[PDB]
Amino acid sequence: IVGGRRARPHAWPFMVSLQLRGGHFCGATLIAPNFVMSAAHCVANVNVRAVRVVLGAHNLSRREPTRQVFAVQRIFENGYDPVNLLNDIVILQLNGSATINANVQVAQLPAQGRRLGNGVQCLAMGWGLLGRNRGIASVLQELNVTVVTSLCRRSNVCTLVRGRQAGVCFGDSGSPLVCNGLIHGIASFVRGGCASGLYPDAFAPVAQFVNWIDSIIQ
Ligand SMILES: *[C@@H]1O[C@H](CO[C@@H]2O[C@@H](C)[C@@H](O)[C@@H](O)[C@@H]2O)[C@@H](O[C@@H]2O[C@H](CO)[C@@H](O)[C@H](O)[C@H]2NC(C)=O)[C@H](O)[C@H]1NC(C)=O
Ligand SMILES: CC1=C(C#N)[C@@H](c2ccc(C#N)cc2S(C)(=O)=O)NC(=O)N1c1cccc(C(F)(F)F)c1
Ligand SMILES: *[C@@H]1O[C@H](CO[C@@H]2O[C@@H](C)[C@@H](O)[C@@H](O)[C@@H]2O)[C@@H](O)[C@H](O)[C@H]1NC(C)=O
Repeated sequence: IVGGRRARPHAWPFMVSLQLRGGHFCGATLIAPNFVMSAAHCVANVNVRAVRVVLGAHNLSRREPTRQVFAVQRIFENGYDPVNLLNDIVILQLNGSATINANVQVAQLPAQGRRLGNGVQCLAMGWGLLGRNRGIASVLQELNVTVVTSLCRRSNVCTLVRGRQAGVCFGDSGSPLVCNGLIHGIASFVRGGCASGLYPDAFAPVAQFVNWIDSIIQ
């Protein structure tokens, strides 16, 4: 996240860190005790048997007793088409269920088909890069963005921070975009690189996929 701030610890208890060989590589969102969702680009060429799904995290450079760690039992995909920037969404089935508590909670989703208009206020977040020469988050970052339709396909929800250079970056892939308390996005791609100040950021449009998500989580 470029131009963000620290989340208060555990403010977003559905936020997930996907890790390999102890390193964070993408965000995800807890959508049932035993399912997460993320971006398909996050898992395309990954070794999934080795992915660790880390719930209840805040500061990744710390040992944190609030964490719960799962493996991926299987993945569900839905026609990911990267060249056309379509269906950038995967669900990972965990090898058990999370214990729900203060730090680990299942997110809420919009209705199938809900579109958000221009100007809707949302929050992005993640443990990605902080931008050119400013390192990487330890602590989960968050960022106020605004929904925009200009320079955005209908197959995305796009957001923009007007008047300053801010947005999602590498490592924020797969993280939720929360709008009116619901997960309307999954961080998918950037245009003009991170925080161009020119092009909106693009998220996989979760509301286009709720039927598919429900078909898996019930
Ligand atoms: C910046 O964002 C916060 C949080 O946004 C709200 O909560 C997110 C998780 C998501 O649901 C967003 O769509 C929501 O907008 C804003 O805080 C809200 O501010 C209003 C009063 O302005 C208040 O009644 C709410 O309780 C606040 N919600 C929370 C969780 O704090 C904040 O206003 C945004 N700021 C700007 C300048 O855009
Ligand atoms: C991490 C990343 C890529 C990969 N792999 C890549 C990409 C992302 C999504 C999609 C789709 N749909 C396709 C690609 S690509 C370049 O075809 O492989 N393009 C892209 O911009 N990024 C990327 C970089 C910075 C932030 C983000 C995100 F998700 F946070 F928005 C994504
Ligand atoms: C579920 O998986 C947990 C984590 O397994 C560990 O991480 C995976 C990715 C591999 O790296 C593996 O070697 C590790 O064991 C376990 O600690 C946990 O008990 C498992 N839960 C089950 C089977 O219910």
